[PDB]
Amino acid sequence: PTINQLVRKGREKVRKKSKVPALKGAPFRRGVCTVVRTVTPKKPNSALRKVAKVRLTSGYEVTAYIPGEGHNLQEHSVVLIRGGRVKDLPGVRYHIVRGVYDAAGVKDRKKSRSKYGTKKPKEAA
Amino acid sequence: MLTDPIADMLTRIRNATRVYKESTDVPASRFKEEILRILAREGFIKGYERVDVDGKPYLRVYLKYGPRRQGPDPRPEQVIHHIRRISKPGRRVYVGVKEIPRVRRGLGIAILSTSKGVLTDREARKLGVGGELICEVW
RNA sequence: GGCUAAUCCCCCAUGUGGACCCGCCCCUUGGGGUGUGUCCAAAGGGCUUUGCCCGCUUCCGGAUGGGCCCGCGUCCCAUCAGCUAGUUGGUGGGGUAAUGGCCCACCAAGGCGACGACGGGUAGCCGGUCUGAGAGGAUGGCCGGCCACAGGGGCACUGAGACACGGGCCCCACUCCUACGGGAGGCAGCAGUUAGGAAUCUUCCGCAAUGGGCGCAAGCCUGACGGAGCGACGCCGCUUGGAGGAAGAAGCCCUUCGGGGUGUAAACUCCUGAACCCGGGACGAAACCCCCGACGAGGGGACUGACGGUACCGGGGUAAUAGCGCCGGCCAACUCCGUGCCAGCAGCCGCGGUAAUACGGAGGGCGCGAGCGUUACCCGGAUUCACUGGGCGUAAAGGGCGUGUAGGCGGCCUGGGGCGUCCCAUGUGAAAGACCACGGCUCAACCGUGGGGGAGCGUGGGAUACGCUCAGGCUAGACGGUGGGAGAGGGUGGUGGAAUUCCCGGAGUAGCGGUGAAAUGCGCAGAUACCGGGAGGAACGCCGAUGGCGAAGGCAGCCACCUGGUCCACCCGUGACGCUGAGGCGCGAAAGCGUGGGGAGCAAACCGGAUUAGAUACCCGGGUAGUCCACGCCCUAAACGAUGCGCGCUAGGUCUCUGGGUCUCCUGGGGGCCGAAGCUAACGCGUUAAGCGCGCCGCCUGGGGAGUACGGCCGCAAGGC
RNA sequence: UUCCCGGGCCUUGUACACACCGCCCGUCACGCCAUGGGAGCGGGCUCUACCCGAAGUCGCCGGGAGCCUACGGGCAGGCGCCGAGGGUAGGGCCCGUGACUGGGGCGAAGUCGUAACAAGGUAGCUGUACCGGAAGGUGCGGCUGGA
RNA sequence: GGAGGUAAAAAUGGCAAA
Ligand SMILES: NC[C@@H]1O[C@H](O[C@H]2[C@@H](O)[C@H](O[C@@H]3[C@@H](O)[C@H](N)C[C@H](N)[C@H]3O[C@H]3O[C@H](CO)[C@@H](O)[C@H](O)[C@H]3N)O[C@@H]2CO)[C@H](N)[C@@H](O)[C@@H]1O
Ligand SMILES: [Mg+2]
Ligand SMILES: [Mg+2]
Ligand SMILES: [Mg+2]
Ligand SMILES: [Mg+2]
Ligand SMILES: [Mg+2]
Ligand SMILES: [Mg+2]
Ligand SMILES: [Mg+2]
Ligand SMILES: [Mg+2]
Ligand SMILES: [Mg+2]
Ligand SMILES: [Mg+2]
Ligand SMILES: [Mg+2]
Ligand SMILES: [Mg+2]
Ligand SMILES: [Mg+2]
Ligand SMILES: [Mg+2]
Ligand SMILES: [Mg+2]
Ligand SMILES: [Mg+2]
Ligand SMILES: [Mg+2]
Ligand SMILES: [Mg+2]
Ligand SMILES: [Mg+2]
Ligand SMILES: [Mg+2]
Ligand SMILES: [Mg+2]
Ligand SMILES: [Mg+2]
Ligand SMILES: [Mg+2]
Ligand SMILES: [Mg+2]
Ligand SMILES: [Mg+2]
Ligand SMILES: [Mg+2]
Ligand SMILES: [Mg+2]
Ligand SMILES: [Mg+2]
Ligand SMILES: [Mg+2]
Ligand SMILES: [Mg+2]
Ligand SMILES: [Mg+2]
Ligand SMILES: [Mg+2]
Ligand SMILES: [Mg+2]
Ligand SMILES: [Mg+2]
Ligand SMILES: [Mg+2]
Ligand SMILES: [Mg+2]
Ligand SMILES: [Mg+2]
Ligand SMILES: [Mg+2]
Ligand SMILES: [Mg+2]
Ligand SMILES: [Mg+2]
Ligand SMILES: [Mg+2]
Ligand SMILES: [Mg+2]
Ligand SMILES: [Mg+2]
Ligand SMILES: [Mg+2]
Ligand SMILES: [Mg+2]
Ligand SMILES: [Mg+2]
Ligand SMILES: [Mg+2]
Ligand SMILES: [Mg+2]
Ligand SMILES: [Mg+2]
Ligand SMILES: [Mg+2]
Ligand SMILES: [Mg+2]
Ligand SMILES: [Mg+2]
Ligand SMILES: [Mg+2]
Ligand SMILES: [Mg+2]
Ligand SMILES: [Mg+2]
Ligand SMILES: [Mg+2]
Ligand SMILES: [Mg+2]
Ligand SMILES: [Mg+2]
Repeated sequence: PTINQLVRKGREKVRKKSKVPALKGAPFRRGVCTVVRTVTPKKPNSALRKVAKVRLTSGYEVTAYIPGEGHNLQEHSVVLIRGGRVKDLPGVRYHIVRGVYDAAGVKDRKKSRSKYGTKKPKEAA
Repeated sequence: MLTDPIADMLTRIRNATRVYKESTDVPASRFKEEILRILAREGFIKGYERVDVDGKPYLRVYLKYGPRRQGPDPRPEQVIHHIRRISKPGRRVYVGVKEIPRVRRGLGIAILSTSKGVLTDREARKLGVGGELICEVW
């Protein structure tokens, strides 16, 4: 546009929107599960992904993904929301930190145990 | 209506160099006459003269171009590779002696009107004045 | 109730001086001086004592700190467009150290706002910090400057200064003590408790230092501070050895089984030596104090350390923690096994459905290392808000079109000012940080010293090319005159013929319409086809075109009236009068709405007949609004050249419309085609640019949701913006 | 050589490219979620008018009534204006909720049709109006993004 | 010889993937 049009109107800042409404953008958020289940993903894939409706401290109720293989989550389980969505599950935008307050780590995990919360096993080595 | 008579001159020059014309006609102005005085000393033209067209004074700016290259596309290289107005009437550009640009690492010229007259970048830093940055030619 | 002392309170005096009224003078907003009148002062204490010291009083001056005012700058929402009663201004008062509607009476009716008032959301601001090539974007944590607060809210008192965190009063909420009647309290100080939360410390030591308060001093107080303690929270420094070591053990992994990999890794051999143990042991400390000199200058002596026996120095002396991410591409690092669209991975594209370098494990590899990954946020990449530095024919995007307010911009010459702009000098731009050198901790992080500068703004002086302004002038822009030209430009009024349908008369008969094939339908009640006559509405064949006109929508028989735009010539006048144009205003196809008229043909909806699996459609036969007229509304479009307007420049060739000429041909305007250069992503554009420029306006910022919902305006509604 | 099937070349159209045994549109059934409307309900903030109104400054009295150290004065006390807030009454914006409802987005293999892309078998799109289970058909005018 | 311009037929193809 012209210079005079830019003195009058100006330039609009983009001001990006959040993809994580965790109420003040905290890194984590404690929440209790309400309904834990399995759903079906989008069209290119097909499996039974474990999901969980979590009643967080902020008053809302959001679906959360359980990572790894196997868990110990129930109707009265306390979890910790991490963030990050699942591409194949529409409606799932958060993740559950394993290894905290009620969600035990992936049993018999050996490689990437920083994620999925599993301690260092000690077999004389 | 000629909102800017200076850019019409520089565009008449630019339009006459792409067709390799001998000369072109720009209207008369004592300020454009001083701008063309700088284009002649630095070597972008041959000169001008206060001609008269139907009782109206114009300026026959004689052009100048490079050697006739061989091979494909035999048109010669331009002596004016680039010319454009900076301080347009919509946005007047005013500069000082510290903020003078290095037009093509000194291989170009920066004409700018000062209180000491129509000078250029190398003459502005020598006298120490600066002013309205008119145009860049290279 | 009663004594009682002072640096407590008061009265009288003295008045250098000061305050106030009035007059005069200088200046010139209440600054300074002067004269008359009036008013105002005050404290004592200690010693080597009729001599100093600490204090007191009044006035002037310095230095510091602060009050008020002004210029400029300071987030988003216009789906917030009007706001204003102490509101705006004056007069006189009150109040304050001091102006002011700060407050009060009276008068005048003003003040602010698209340069965004008012309102709504959010936020303490800065020096700086983070990023970035830069411009900018984001931020205000530690430190420093200013502010605002002290459970929420109001208020004053004392005082140089407070509307006062650890002072007072009152109201509310809450906690606590009660003899129940009326009392106590305010950790957003230092620690600490609880709550909330993903998450954030020790109820530590000391006034040794520096700083603050009091005091002549001695000294007292300081959770200010100096330090210690917790936490990989960040950065920096360091350790888990080092040199040897077999053509190369065991174990494990792969194997085309011949071998290769881990792997000079290990064991082993030398060597040094974290930790640890012993002894010593700080800098930070020198003043205040005392003595000589006069308790001055100068000189001399002594006291004092939390950290801390700590860093550190010397001697001795042990082989002494390694972990995390990744290995499809981006992206550095590959093989075996399991699993079989299961379990699962995932930042993007995407892997997995029997042999997966993408899941899980193992081997091996890569990357970093007391760290490594993840999640959230900021900048970057993002030149995807483009000032540097983007765009709109077809990808997102030119307003349907004009006229025009403000605004932005504006031709040639010569003068005056010097506002923009430019230079020089000066002042400011605190420190810290950052940057460059040199130092101090054994380096670095950290810290000290010095140096260097931005911009911005105030003052003085200069320059006058460009922008602005004032004045004079000029004609190339623009407008006007004179004479003519073409056109479906617009409105009104009248009018011509062909044809369709209907009615009437004559004539005449067994079928007519209709499909792409047939029915419905019409017709012996006399149809179709033919002649004559009449009514009525609508549209104007040939001319007619790839044509003309208008800003667009759009405009076609003919006549006349009213009327607009435009073109050429003559070069006569005005003389820069210009271009664009947010808002507004007006026009705006078709369909649609209201009110009345009209209704021949056509024809949404509707009903038949066919087709069809079905037909709410395509085809056929009927047919109502509508189409048409008058006025008022509606305001849309593939309102398209999907190209806003104005001016200047840049090769031509050819067809056509319309003027002018000394009319072979030239030149002005307009409608087409092909194409120099050039542009473009390509198609294509190309003097009627999508080229090269400049001015102004509208618009764009991934798709769906959506031109939707809410709010606002408009409308009779439909619906529009 | 008109017509069925297959093939060759040229050209044209394409939304097809695991390529017409292609693609693709809407209604319906199911599930998840977000949003609008909705008899209304609950909450925050804010505004206008009024009633009462502590502390306290200031203004008047200071007397049929006190205290006083210099008394045509002071203090106590009393009155009035202002006043934190409380109360009542009507509004304004915003947030949350609500039986039910409208359309929407998403979710591998459900039903019904064949609208579009090839003259897509009725050239398509488009503005408006009417109708129809639905994509959609028809009317009037327009467009070339068609012959 | 330049405009005008010649349909009677007919629905569909489960999902994802070199
Ligand atoms: N997606 C946009 C919207 O989709 C609408 O379509 C929606 C429905 O019409 C459509 O339903 C389709 C159906 O058309 C088709 N005939 C069968 C198909 N199985 C259905 O599919 C749907 O349902 C199944 C479960 O039943 C879901 O797993 C699947 O994800 C979903 N697409 O699924 C769509 C939503 O996924 C319309 N096309 C239109 O309004 C609009 O374009
Ligand atoms: Mg005197
Ligand atoms: Mg006296
Ligand atoms: Mg705040
Ligand atoms: Mg950049
Ligand atoms: Mg508190
Ligand atoms: Mg006082
Ligand atoms: Mg205090
Ligand atoms: Mg306190
Ligand atoms: Mg907690
Ligand atoms: Mg101290
Ligand atoms: Mg001290
Ligand atoms: Mg081995
Ligand atoms: Mg010492
Ligand atoms: Mg690689
Ligand atoms: Mg396998
Ligand atoms: Mg991977
Ligand atoms: Mg693997
Ligand atoms: Mg950027
Ligand atoms: Mg980014
Ligand atoms: Mg830009
Ligand atoms: Mg772009
Ligand atoms: Mg487009
Ligand atoms: Mg104007
Ligand atoms: Mg000018
Ligand atoms: Mg000036
Ligand atoms: Mg500084
Ligand atoms: Mg420094
Ligand atoms: Mg003349
Ligand atoms: Mg003039
Ligand atoms: Mg105009
Ligand atoms: Mg209309
Ligand atoms: Mg109409
Ligand atoms: Mg009508
Ligand atoms: Mg009526
Ligand atoms: Mg009919
Ligand atoms: Mg059929
Ligand atoms: Mg019909
Ligand atoms: Mg068109
Ligand atoms: Mg325009
Ligand atoms: Mg247009
Ligand atoms: Mg032409
Ligand atoms: Mg062409
Ligand atoms: Mg609409
Ligand atoms: Mg052949
Ligand atoms: Mg073909
Ligand atoms: Mg609702
Ligand atoms: Mg008296
Ligand atoms: Mg509600
Ligand atoms: Mg709903
Ligand atoms: Mg079809
Ligand atoms: Mg069709
Ligand atoms: Mg169709
Ligand atoms: Mg239509
Ligand atoms: Mg129909
Ligand atoms: Mg079907
Ligand atoms: Mg098919
Ligand atoms: Mg299929
Ligand atoms: Mg699949």
